[PDB]
Amino acid sequence: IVGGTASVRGEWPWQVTLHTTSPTQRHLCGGSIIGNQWILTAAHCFYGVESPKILRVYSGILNQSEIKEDTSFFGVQEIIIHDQYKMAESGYDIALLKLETTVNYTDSQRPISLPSKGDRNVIYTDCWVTGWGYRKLRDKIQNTLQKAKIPLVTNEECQKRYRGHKITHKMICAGYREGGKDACKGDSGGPLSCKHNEVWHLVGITSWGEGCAQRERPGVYTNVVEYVDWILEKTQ
Ligand SMILES: [O-][n+]1cc(-c2c(-n3cnnn3)ccc(Cl)c2F)ccc1[C@@H](CC1CC1)n1cc(-c2c(F)cncc2Cl)cn1
Repeated sequence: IVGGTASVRGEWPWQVTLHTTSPTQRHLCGGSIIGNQWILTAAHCFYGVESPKILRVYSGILNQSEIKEDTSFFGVQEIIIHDQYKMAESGYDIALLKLETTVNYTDSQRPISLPSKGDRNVIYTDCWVTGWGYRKLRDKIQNTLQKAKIPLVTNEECQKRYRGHKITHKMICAGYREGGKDACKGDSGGPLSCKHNEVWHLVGITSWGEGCAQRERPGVYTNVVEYVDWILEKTQ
């Protein structure tokens, strides 16, 4: 996260850190708890992941340094990538992780709601991006989960900033015209979380952008409301 600040324990309890263990253990992507056995993340995360065997899902983590050899994690039973996914910039950047067992929800590990049926024309004005990613283009993965408030951009404006890409209704963009706050390397797969009527909704999945927090180059997120039917089909 560029231009963000440290979170405190329990502040984003749907946020998980997805680790790979091949050839060594490290943070790979963010993700969001959406059900007791379900994580929503980005399809692009699994480029070069040979199978679910090497994945570990950690919940309730504030600092990456908390994770040691006896820290409990969830195994991944299945990776479900959208059938039309080809590359992040061309959309369909969405994946479900089915966990091997059910998360018991606690103060540190909680689900986030999907965008609600009948909220298609809500204007979300309280949106946040969170993650352990770089604070700038050439940086490092952060120990403490970071947060930043970022405004949504219309798809019309976003397309004008990305005339070499097809910005579709299945994407949502977010960023300041002057730049300075954005996701960056290591944040992808995590949530764009928006609060409406004091309930948090998983509005976006951190996906791609040109650079990090550059002027007039918003971050691009998978528009989760356009995939609710797909999510419900796979999770039922
Ligand atoms: O995370 N992430 C974020 C953006 C992004 C950008 N960026 C544009 N240029 N950089 N970021 C801008 C806006 C938005 Cl919304 C974005 F989602 C683009 C790509 C990525 C991911 C893909 C990769 C998982 C498949 N990634 C993670 C690392 C990485 C690393 F480098 C060092 N150690 C550990 C890690 Cl996991 C590198 N890439």
